[PDB]
Amino acid sequence: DAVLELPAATFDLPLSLSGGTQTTLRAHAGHWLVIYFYPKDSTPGCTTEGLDFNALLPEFDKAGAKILGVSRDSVKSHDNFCAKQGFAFPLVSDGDEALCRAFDVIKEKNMYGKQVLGIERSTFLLSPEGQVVQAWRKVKVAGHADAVLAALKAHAK
Ligand code: NA
Ligand code: NA
Ligand code: NA
Ligand code: NA
Ligand code: NA
Repeated sequence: DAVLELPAATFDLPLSLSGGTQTTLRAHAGHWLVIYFYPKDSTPGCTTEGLDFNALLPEFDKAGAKILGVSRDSVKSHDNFCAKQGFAFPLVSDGDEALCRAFDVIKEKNMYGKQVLGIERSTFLLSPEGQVVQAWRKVKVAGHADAVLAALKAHAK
C-alpha cells in the first residue's frame, strides 16, 4: 500500500511547531495525517493553500485526521503566519530540511546558470500505522485541499 518508503529515523525526528512545542510522526500513530509542504510563509499560493485546509478542518476531523503544514521558515515566522490567518492546525518549522529531504520534496532546477534547490509544493497522506499511502507532487493550489479530503475519505473508508 505504500507509495513512498521513509527512512525509519524520519518517524522520530523532533519537529518544531508553531506555538513552541514539538511533535514526531510516530506520535501521530493511530490516526490519519495529512502533511502538506509549501515553499514560503505568507505568500499568495501558500496562504491560499493554508486557508483552504483550514476551511475544511471539520471535515478532516470527521474522518479521523490531523493536518500539518511544513516549510523551512522559522517558528517565529510560522507564529506570525498562523496568527494572521487564523490557522487551527500546526506548522512545522523544518529549518534544516530534514523532513523535506525524507519526503524528497527538495528539487533541483537548472536556472540562473546554476543548480538551484527549493521546496516543491507536495502533499502526503500518512495512515494510522505510518504508511505513506498517497502523494501529490508539484501541486496546483486551486482545488487541492478538496482533492486531498476526497482521497482521505476514500482511504479511510
Ligand atoms: Na524545537
Ligand atoms: Na527544529
Ligand atoms: Na502542498
Ligand atoms: Na499517522
Ligand atoms: Na499521486
